[PDB]
Amino acid sequence: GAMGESLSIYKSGLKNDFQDWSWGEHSLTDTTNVESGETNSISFTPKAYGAVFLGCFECIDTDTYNNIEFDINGGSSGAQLLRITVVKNSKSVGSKLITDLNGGTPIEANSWTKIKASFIDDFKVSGKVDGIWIQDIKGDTQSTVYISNIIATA
Ligand code: NA
Repeated sequence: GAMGESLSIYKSGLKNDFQDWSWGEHSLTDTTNVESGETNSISFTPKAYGAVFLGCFECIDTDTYNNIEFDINGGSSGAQLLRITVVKNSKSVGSKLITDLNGGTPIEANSWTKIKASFIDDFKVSGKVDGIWIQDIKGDTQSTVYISNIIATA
């Protein structure tokens, strides 16, 4: 197939053997803010440097997928301060601010925004990736965000 490959990580539920390694307070089965055509989202109240961490040891090979993507809803406030981190060889190897990945715009409140990061361009990483995390960097409690359609893409 000439169409670029894709690998679902969360689509109304964990897919393709991805595991919930999160340490922040969150739910994988939120039904209060859900994209049309989905049934659940991941809700995450960013606080105390917690994170939603979806892992699968060496499951994302950059010889097959160039990017990690997800849809995020800023909830009541939008503009959350979050970092996206890629894990390789069981260690964090690079981070980007979500506002940066969003073209320099804080994520909009009460609406869904596509976030895309290139493994090579944004993280300078290649080879086999073990997971991705979305982490609070404020410490102080931020308004809840919702995450949906997490996918690795060629
Ligand atoms: Na909705």
